[PDB]
Amino acid sequence: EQVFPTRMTLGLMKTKLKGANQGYSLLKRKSEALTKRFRDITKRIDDAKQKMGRVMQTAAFSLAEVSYATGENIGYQVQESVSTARFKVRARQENVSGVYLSQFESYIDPEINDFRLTGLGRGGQQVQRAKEIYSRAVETLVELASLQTAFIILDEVIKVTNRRVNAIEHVIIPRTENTIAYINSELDELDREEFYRLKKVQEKKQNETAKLDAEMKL
Amino acid sequence: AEKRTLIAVIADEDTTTGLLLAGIGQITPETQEKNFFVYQEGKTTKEEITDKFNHFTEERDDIAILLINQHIAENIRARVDSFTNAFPAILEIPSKDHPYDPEKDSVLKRVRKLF
Amino acid sequence: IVAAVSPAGGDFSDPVTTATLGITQVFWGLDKKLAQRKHFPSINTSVSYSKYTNVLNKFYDSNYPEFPVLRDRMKEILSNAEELEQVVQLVGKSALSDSDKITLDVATLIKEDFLQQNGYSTYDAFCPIWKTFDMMRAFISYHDEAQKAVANGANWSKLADSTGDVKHAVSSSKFFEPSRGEKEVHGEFEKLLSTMQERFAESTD
Repeated sequence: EQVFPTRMTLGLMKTKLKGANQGYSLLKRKSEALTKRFRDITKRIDDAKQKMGRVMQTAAFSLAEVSYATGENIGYQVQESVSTARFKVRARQENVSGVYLSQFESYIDPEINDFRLTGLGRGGQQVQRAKEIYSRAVETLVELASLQTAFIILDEVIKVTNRRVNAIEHVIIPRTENTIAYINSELDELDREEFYRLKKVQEKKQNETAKLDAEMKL
Repeated sequence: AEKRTLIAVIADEDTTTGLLLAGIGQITPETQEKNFFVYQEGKTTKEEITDKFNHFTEERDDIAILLINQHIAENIRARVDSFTNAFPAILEIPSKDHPYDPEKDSVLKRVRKLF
Repeated sequence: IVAAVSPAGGDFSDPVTTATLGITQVFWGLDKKLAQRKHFPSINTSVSYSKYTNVLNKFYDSNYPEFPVLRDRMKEILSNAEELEQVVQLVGKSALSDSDKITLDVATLIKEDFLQQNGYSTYDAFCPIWKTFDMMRAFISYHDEAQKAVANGANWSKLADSTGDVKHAVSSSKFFEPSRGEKEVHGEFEKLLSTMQERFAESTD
């Protein structure tokens, strides 16, 4: 079902059909290989979402009860004092199934977080208490985003592969099969005419020899 | 990209102070830009949230992860839903003064289909 | 006798080829692709044969007792190449192991610097038998050394950079003109092989 050829290129279409079938067979399983991890990470993210939504509030409460033990504002000094970063991130690579995945590594740098904000004499110790709670919470929160990134990438890849498999299955194989059938019919069409020509020649020859021999009897 | 190092925060002070206390942020004097846009309840409008979201996502290559309160995202909820890219790793952080619901997430919206 | 047939379209369906294939002892088929890329001489190693490969070992062993096993190794490497070709094209080279990319990049090296030859030059117009044997041994040794290096544990992506010039030397091995003699090429090949072995030994650290 294309621009119909009629030559002896039947073998070419046959090889193309094997190639398409092989590609379909391989991709139909490469899809499921990634679908497994998609199913896994979906639950891994969903279950932990609410757990984190609650533990973060727990840590926020832990610091809130600390913020007024010294009986004074801490935020105004905090938002200016912070000038060094420790809980930054790094791009970690992990080809799960031959697919790139830039994951996040919690680049923890526990040597400094904010300089000269303790020891004033009323609240230095108190802030040192709930701070590590956030130090742990942020590291825990890094992994949720690390999983969301993989979720999005995996969704994209599975979508494209499944789309390609459907296209190949539905609008490639039948076209080639129709082409093969057409060429197969054409070959027999030519064979019939060749046979008929030879038959006519044989008829002429036998009639001529019958005439000659029936004449030579006398 | 390896520039995905800095962390973005658009949240109330009660959380921002503690986050900076943990050492996540700093001051960037090269632009005099903090790693966050502080939030004031009943004093900050919604256009500021959208502008800072766009600035952090499509104008700053430094941000790798963005933390935004549920109520703040509510002001740009449509903007957050419309934008879906892997680079910024947008995350609707739980918000202080509000018991966060782990079901308002724009990211989780796609999780809510095809279980 | 050395006949010659003209493929009238299909190089296997014409009755002349069918008749000849039943009585001939050797066959050197023609492939359109190596011609289209202008790859000379263009003969198809997938469909061709030489039934005399058995009776020749009596001469080989008295002359070059290693030639047959080297031929078998080369043939199997080449075959594995095209066997992986379909999967690597339909999916893309992103999940291949480190011992397989070696096979790919050695098959390409062989296909480009061993089976490629131009008779319109002076260095390579009539390659003798000893030169061919030496080149063949060198290629097999290089492949085995790369496989060993990955087996002992090393990412080939960087091992290729570390080795480097030993990949170029073999690719230039096809320039030792026979006019130099017969021993003055054998010495060069010996030193090349020794240098390759030492380079692979020292690059694992």
